[PDB]
Amino acid sequence: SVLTQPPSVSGAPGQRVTISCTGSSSNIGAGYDVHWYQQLPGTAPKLLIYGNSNRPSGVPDRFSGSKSGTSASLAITGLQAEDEADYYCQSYDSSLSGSVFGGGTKLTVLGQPKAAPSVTLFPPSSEELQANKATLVCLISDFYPGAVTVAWKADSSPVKAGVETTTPSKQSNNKYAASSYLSLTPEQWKSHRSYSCQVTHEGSTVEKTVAPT
Amino acid sequence: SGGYFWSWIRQPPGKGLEWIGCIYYSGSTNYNPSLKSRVTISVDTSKDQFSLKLSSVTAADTAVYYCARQLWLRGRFDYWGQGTLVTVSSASTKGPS
Amino acid sequence: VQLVESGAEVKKPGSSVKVSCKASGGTFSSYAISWVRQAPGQGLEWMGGIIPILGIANYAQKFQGRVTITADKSTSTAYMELSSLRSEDTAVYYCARENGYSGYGAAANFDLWGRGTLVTVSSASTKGPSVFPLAPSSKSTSGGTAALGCLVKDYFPEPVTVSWNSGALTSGVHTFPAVLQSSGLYSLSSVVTVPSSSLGTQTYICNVNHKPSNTKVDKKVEPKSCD
Amino acid sequence: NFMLTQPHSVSESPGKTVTISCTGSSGSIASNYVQWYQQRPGSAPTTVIYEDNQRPSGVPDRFSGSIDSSSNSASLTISGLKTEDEADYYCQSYDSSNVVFG
Amino acid sequence: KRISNCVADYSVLYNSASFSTFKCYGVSPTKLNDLCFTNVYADSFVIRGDEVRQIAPGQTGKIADYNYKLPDDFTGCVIAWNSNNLDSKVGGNYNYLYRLFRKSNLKPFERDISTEIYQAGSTPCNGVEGFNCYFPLQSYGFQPTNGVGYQPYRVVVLSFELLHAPATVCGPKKSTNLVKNKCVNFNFNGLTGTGV
Repeated sequence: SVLTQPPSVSGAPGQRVTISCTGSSSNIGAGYDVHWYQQLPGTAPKLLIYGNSNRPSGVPDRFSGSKSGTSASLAITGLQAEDEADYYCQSYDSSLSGSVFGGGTKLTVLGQPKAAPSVTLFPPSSEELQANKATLVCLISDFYPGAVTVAWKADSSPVKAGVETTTPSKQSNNKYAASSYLSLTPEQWKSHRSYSCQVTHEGSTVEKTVAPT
Repeated sequence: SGGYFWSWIRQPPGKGLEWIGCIYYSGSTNYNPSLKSRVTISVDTSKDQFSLKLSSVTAADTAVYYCARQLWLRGRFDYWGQGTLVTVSSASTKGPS
Repeated sequence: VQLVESGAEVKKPGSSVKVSCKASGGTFSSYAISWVRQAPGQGLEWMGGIIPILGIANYAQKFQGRVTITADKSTSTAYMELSSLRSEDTAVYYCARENGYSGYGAAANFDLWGRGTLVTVSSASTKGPSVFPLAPSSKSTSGGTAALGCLVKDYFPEPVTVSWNSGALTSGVHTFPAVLQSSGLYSLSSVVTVPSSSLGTQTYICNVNHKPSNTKVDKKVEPKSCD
Repeated sequence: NFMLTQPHSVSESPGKTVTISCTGSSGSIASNYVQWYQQRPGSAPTTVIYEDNQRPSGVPDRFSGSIDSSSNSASLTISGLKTEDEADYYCQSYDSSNVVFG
Repeated sequence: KRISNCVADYSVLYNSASFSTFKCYGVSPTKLNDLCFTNVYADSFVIRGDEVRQIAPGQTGKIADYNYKLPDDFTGCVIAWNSNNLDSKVGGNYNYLYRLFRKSNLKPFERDISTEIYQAGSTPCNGVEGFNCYFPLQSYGFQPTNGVGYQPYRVVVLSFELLHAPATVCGPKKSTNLVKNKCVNFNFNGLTGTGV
């Protein structure tokens, strides 16, 4: 809205990373203090610094807050293993008559080397045919990272309806697994000759096909 | 020109000044509560003047009328014109004996 | 101190949602109380703050007279009422704290925060879940490892947990997350890896625990005979 | 219903210091500007002080005014009375679109 | 509010004929448009009818020393008026608050948002409504059926800043009357021409 933030910033583990926040002349440039918060994906945000002059208890001295007139800046020294969150600008807005937050910046560069995927295709069982639906699942497992595109074909034309893709989660051995469903009906399930899932990972494409008859 | 105001102020002999009303060069008009519905003041820019019309005048209306330039509306008057004498009495003008 | 909140809560599009903000210990009946909402996809917003001392409501101009917040002094708690839910309520609320100070800035800082309340509303409300067992075939198994499991469909609401033989299986279990569909339907998967020598002497059964709907379906898994 | 209360008769020998009051009834005296006018009889009134502390260019410095908002009174102080100072004094107010004199 | 990178005319701020009061020291009210400043500072808050006389430099009270102090070098320009038909309602409108108790004085042009309970005695209270402790923020008594000395008044102060910076927000050159068919002097952006 009134506060704009960059989408992402790049940095190195050991150099200074500085973020710039720009607002208007009635909320941040008017004279109000600013407050910075960290939005960890899974835990409630806490206070990092208030007023850019005092250090709250339990917060390291590594964070520095300054206000260069209309714009406020935050500087850090070194990237540890907990900066995988979002930074927001919070200041009192007189026009909104309340508190307004910023956009949010993501702090990550790269942590995902390559691996070899493997897929499996399982046709629906006999009890699923009487439910007036056809759920086609092609599971993908033992792959890294979790960025796999899913395409469905029926050996004559691609299927662009009912295609879904689930987000992958970390396995026990630091890998990823995912599944892809396809909503259909048993009326046209037997008419088609075969069904298959097609995926592509870093140029490696594998295909598995099942036969209902 | 100048964006100022005009007003009429009357003063009875031996009494304090009384504010009648104020006008702008547009149609904005404001009158005293004691003199409501009796003051009709108009401005004609072509002749470079302004006139006031007073209705239902009585014998208590004998006062010295002043027109003053109002440089600040809720403020003082920079200049005051000379006061004309207005007398309300009798029914006809007659010669002396 | 620490503020504890309730868990996830799902209603229909057009009801009034009822959550609570509990406080443990003290320092709740002296300082201002506000609410913070975070939405995935956009920034954070501030709906308003309520002082518990004088009981005076202070909202923002961006929100109309539809939400109301009340405060309680006997049990040191706050209730949040919000009716006429629309399609973009899939977010999380926070019960925060305000601590004023003195200075040229005099900005409201939020040092103390709540836990979080995951309020999601959509179509396809709570119904009876359907679970379909999955069995391997002759072509699917080529070595000594077979892939099989149970597929769960049309379940509401989240979260739903899956137990294998009442927790008797720990190695080789994998749980898949849910996904939005066109009708707002969710679906998960759960498969295990077992040696093929145990497919004829030990049976695999899936137990589905679904607390908000209070259902527990128990379905047997058998290998296919034709393939 | 705001009226300015002003002393009718004030007498003082030349060379001394005298104060002239102007008390408002309903509205506070510090709300609106108060203007004092010194009018010779048989002559048009002339502004003698304004803005409650500001003197016009031309009048002597002795015409000084003060405001006592607690007592709802406007005070005009005259020091060193002279012969030409024998004139009528009126205090002006504005209220709300209705100019009220003293 | 901060006014920057703008141009405005104060003539339209005066011909409203609706302000119950208007006070403005530090400059003559008739010669503030032509004089140029750097920054214009405006603050907006509500006040009762009996406290509008308190917004002045050189007195001590309950609101002018605990919420907004007025310094001696005050070139501000305050406007207040009555809008009781919108900011007040039946049943008791208590939305706006005020501070009554403070530990000590405060520097002018400073905002105090401290909600800590003021302690009168020599013992701590740990945030309780007991003895020797009172909450400094208190409610209003606004009501649309009151008289004239306790109605909600919308009071604002417009102050000017004078620094080593060029003029940013100031009155432009005024539009004078147009005259024709006479030997006059004019200058329309490129020449100082004299003629009819």
